[PDB]
Amino acid sequence: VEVLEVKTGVDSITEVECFLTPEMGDPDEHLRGFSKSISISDTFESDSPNRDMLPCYSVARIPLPNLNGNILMWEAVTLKTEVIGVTSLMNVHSNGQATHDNGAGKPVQGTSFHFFSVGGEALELQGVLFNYRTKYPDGTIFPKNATVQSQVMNTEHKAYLDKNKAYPVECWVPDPTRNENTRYFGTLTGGENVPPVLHITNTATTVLLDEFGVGPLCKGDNLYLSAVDVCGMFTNRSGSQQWRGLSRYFKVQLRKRRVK
Amino acid sequence: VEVLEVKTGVDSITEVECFLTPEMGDPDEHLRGFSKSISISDTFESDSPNRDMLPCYSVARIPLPNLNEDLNILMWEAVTLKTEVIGVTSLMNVHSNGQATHDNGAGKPVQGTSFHFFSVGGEALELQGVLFNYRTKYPDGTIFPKNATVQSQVMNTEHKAYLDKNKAYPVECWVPDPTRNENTRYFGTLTGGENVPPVLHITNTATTVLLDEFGVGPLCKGDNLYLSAVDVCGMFTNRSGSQQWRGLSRYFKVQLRKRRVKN
Amino acid sequence: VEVLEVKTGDSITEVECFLTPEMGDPDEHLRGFSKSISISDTFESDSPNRDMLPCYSVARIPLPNLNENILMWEAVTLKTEVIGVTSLMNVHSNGQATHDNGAGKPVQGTSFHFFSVGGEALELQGVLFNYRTKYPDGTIFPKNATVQSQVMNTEHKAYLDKNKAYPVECWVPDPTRNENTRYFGTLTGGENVPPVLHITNTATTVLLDEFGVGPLCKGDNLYLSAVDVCGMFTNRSGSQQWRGLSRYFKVQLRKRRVKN
Amino acid sequence: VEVLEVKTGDSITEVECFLTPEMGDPDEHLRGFSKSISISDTFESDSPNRDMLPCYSVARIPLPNLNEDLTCGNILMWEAVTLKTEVIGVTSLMNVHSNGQATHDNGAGKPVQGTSFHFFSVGGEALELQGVLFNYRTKYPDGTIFPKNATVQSQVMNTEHKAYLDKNKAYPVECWVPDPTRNENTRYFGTLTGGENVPPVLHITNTATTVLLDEFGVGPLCKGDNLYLSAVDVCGMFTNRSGSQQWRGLSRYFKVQLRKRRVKN
Amino acid sequence: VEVLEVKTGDSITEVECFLTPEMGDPDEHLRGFSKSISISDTFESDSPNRDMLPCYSVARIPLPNLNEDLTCGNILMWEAVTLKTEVIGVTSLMNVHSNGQATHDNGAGKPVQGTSFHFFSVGGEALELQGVLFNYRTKYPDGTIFPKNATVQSQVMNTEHKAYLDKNKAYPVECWVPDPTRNENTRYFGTLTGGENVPPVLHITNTATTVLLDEFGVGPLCKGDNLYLSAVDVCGMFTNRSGSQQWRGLSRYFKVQLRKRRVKN
Ligand SMILES: CC(=O)N[C@H]1[C@H]([C@H](O)[C@H](O)CO)O[C@@](OC[C@H]2O[C@@H](O[C@H]3[C@H](O)[C@@H](O)[C@H](O)O[C@@H]3CO)[C@H](O)[C@@H](O)[C@H]2O)(C(=O)O)C[C@@H]1O
Repeated sequence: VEVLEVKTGVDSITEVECFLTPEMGDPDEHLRGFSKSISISDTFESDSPNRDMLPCYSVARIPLPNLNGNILMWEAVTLKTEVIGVTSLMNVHSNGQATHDNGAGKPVQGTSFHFFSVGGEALELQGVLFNYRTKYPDGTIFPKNATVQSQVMNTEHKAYLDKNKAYPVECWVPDPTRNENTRYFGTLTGGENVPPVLHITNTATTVLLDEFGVGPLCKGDNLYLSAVDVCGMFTNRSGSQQWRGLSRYFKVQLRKRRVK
Repeated sequence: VEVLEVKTGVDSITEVECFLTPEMGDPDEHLRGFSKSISISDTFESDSPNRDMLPCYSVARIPLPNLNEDLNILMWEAVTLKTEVIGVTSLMNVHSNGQATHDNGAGKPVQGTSFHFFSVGGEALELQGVLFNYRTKYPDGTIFPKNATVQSQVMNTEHKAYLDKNKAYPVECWVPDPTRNENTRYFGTLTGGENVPPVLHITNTATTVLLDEFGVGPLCKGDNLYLSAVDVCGMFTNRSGSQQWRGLSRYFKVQLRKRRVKN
Repeated sequence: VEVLEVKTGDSITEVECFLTPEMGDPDEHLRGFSKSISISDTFESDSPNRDMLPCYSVARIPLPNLNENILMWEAVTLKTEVIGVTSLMNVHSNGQATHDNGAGKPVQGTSFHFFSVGGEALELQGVLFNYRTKYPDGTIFPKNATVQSQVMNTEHKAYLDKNKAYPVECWVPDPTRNENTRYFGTLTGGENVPPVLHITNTATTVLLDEFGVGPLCKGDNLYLSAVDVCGMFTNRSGSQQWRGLSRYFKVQLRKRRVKN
Repeated sequence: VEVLEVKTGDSITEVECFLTPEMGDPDEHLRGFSKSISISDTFESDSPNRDMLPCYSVARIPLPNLNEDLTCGNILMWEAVTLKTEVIGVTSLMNVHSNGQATHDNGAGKPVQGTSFHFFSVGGEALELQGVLFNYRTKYPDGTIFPKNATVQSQVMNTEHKAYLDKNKAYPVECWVPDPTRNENTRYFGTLTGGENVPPVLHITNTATTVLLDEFGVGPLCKGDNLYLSAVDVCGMFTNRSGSQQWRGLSRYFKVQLRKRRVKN
Repeated sequence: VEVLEVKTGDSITEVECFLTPEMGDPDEHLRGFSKSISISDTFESDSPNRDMLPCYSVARIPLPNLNEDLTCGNILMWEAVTLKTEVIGVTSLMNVHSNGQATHDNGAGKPVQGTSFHFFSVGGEALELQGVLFNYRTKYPDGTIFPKNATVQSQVMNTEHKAYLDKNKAYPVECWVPDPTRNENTRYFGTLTGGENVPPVLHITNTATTVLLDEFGVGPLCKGDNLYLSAVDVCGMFTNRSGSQQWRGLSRYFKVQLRKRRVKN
């Protein structure tokens, strides 16, 4: 692609606004936004996580207004994003485990992963396994032909984030060797007791242009939005723990760009 | 609206200065600024929090000087905010029926989950409902997401409301709706965890500019300014181990100017 | 006051001093410490002893007399820092061992670090943790307290006009006043909070407002106020005392012409 | 070398690669982990096994060959100008469901946490190392390259301990640091976060660039058309059901942009 | 007294060196460590041994001699303009195998953690000190230089306690701080991080420069062509298997660029 001039005028811009729901595992009809209770296999060899226990990446493919070698493409220029429902984590009165005698429920805390991406094509994934002997369950899409090298880097594990409730968070990351046409941002905050720190504002914009002033270019007039918002773990009265996730809002401003 | 020029001169500017009190539940005549002690339900199905156990959003509707005889009109535009949590040093009272942190020690200070939030708008803050637990029974006297479903635990677009009443909208059920709020500027931080330390900064030297990327602030419909806040600072643990939310008031000073619009 | 031009040339002066902390000083050996904390069994019986209450520090500094349409001293810049930060490395003076054979628990827990520069007394607003607290003789505290005093009672207005008198826990700078003062403070709460104290002679704070005007010194007096509660010292017994440190101030002033 | 003008026009190249971590790999299933940590019975008997010691990672990357023809008083060198880098596989640390120790009764497994070292360098020659020992009486194992003729001074600064990071799986992290008195032709960056419970904080983005130019606008100059990349990404320790702890490391991605620079040699 | 123009051309020099820590060095094997910490039986009987007290480090570095010929109303002085600095040997704190106290049953040794003081200064004369005592009744030991004629006022501010950092291994860290009322000809920077579980956070890079010029564009001016470097790098405490705890320190690297400045008497 040779990138030429931006189109100007009233009809040269469009905006996408939507929310991606989290896919934490949803172990029953009452537990949307939660995983199944976490269990611990006795050995790496016996690690066989239940589908319902594995958070997955969220993805939405958004069709844009139809535009057309010498063509126009939608270019993603800005992003506003927000985690939706941060105050829900103040419910410390619902089937929780008291922190001490007579105390309030222990709040959602521990390992979090907050991730979002905007691209002109599916997010490209690289597989990395904590334990190459993990048996990923039917219904998930996971690194195939895993070897002990999969624990650090096995270049065979390439995928596209092209399906919902399918790609487990723990075995996939954005592939830094690809994703030229995507902007991605993520933070893993580890530890058993790390407190969530969640900021909300409608005053913050991320610019998606690269160092050449070029944003993601939407192939086939499709925009790809991806997210993960594992906020931590909910501890119930028994001490068992479940991942808890929240939805993510996206607002993307796009402009027409001529390319060859 | 088409937004046109700012009016200048002595008469073109006004200021709002006020404080919003916290609405933490106020369980008796001695406990203004505190919630009821927290109780925990023994199942998701049995969650039934009492009204005095639920912190609520604070809101004030501030009438501004009348601009038009009949509403090509003038509107008050909010341009700058100075804000501060009032009484941060009260959290140094570690001698008042607190739980000793160890044998012969001082009282445990207020700590744990906090929510610090403020907004300035030309209309009521627009809320989206999100529920930790869709089967929670919210109490009479509160305004809460209705017709809740399991989808209410992640995103149910039915739960739309206006922050239009004080001591009514529970903090835990509602957030600013990011799909709306074009005419409001909002800012909030949830710091979770039972041990997190409050970090509270005070200064009279800090200003927030409320102008958007087009140089336009909140425009006050009907000449009303809307101020909203939550300042849940954490939990107070008393000698028994019982925990209560503790809140503090928030100071607002907003500078406004007259702006011509075509509406 | 119409504020007119700055004088140039005899037109500048500097104030440099240390403000000592007022932590309660419970005996002849314990300057910089409070009495050990004791806890009431009810809110209604909260009756803290004077030597258990840290107070605001204040100094009124007479400047060179002006005007034998007048000149006023304008405060323009501040250098400040906490003096004696390294004294908190004394972990051998009859403290509580962190574990068997261990060093003494260092000073830690709730801190309040606060400083102000003004051309008049710092203006205060009272806020009470517990409106039924009985404040002791020889302190100046919110009077006619009601339950509304726990969140905001506008009757509680005062001037920081006396050293060792205004308890820290029942007063804050009044944000509705203090037009002629610049103040800065941080409360860090929690029994395990680590002190984080920075020292440098390279950092300057500008005291000019949005209009280029610093505090103007009424009657040619500069007002410096401070609190530096660093945390609590834990004795071998488990008893805890507030520990405070002195604050250095260097203020540069210039002569400014004003009308009345 | 006096640095002259940048060549313009085939005047720019890119290196993209990843460096695997070298944590000790104690068996055929534990690539990316160390052996479980054992504690010596006395300070003077410290004697860590090779598979218990994380080492520095290094790769030397050949660049397009310059100066094929005889030149007179001048050569071209590849100059490293920008870096994008990140840790690969940060989400793997969300596996709290295998062989772990419950945080509390009925809880999930304790995640990887505790001491971390995150380090990367880009240079026109091998990273220069200085040795500093926690304990000068530590017996370092066969197959490692460690500070030799150690004395009690080695615990603070013994200027004899000079080395080049010129071998993978060999230089123990705990023995060596970048030599701040050398490394003129390298840019290095590292953070040690100590403590038994410290939580990993790992950021990923493809939007962040580090500029490698010094205060004169000159990046690392690649001697012999070779680029040296070095890394350590000890993320923390994994705790087994038994309580035994193993270091866990992750791979590092590098993308380096280079331009041809004329120099008077 | 009057600072005039910078000399150009011969006109620039660099100082590069390390300052070793002075943590107390309680025996021939324990350079960089203090004596294990003991606690007094009463507040009034506090009496720390010399080898239990970290001290300030100082080096005076001779610069190229200036003003070899008679001058008239003016001299040249070396002016310190920039500083690169870093802690040397940060990775040594990853030794969790050397007879430390296990974090839990079968776990690795507790890393160095707890209270830290990281301090450095560059000046054209000795660092000026002010004494502040935690406890004015502490008995400071023979071989140290400590605030004398201590009173209860010494616990917050006794202006009698003025000193110069003019001797290595002598001025205990806990007794002394930079005097903010003096030090016009020094630039100093320090952070105290207090608490028994405080994790070390130590960054290393050769890409960060501190500018030493004041608001008038003048750096420290070196009296008698001597540059004073001072440091403290108490990284935390090491916990032995027994539970006993020792301060652990590390060396600090300094690189200072200086230029010749003309000054009028
Ligand atoms: C820093 C400090 O001084 N620490 C001491 C502490 C404080 O002085 C107070 O808590 C301040 O309010 O006092 C500690 O002992 C409290 C008891 O003191 C007993 O008196 C003793 C005294 O401790 C000794 O210094 C003296 O040799 O003998 C006195 C008479 O026996 C009181 O009788 C008893 O009621 C308590 O007040 C404390 O642990 O709180 C000791 C600290 O070292």
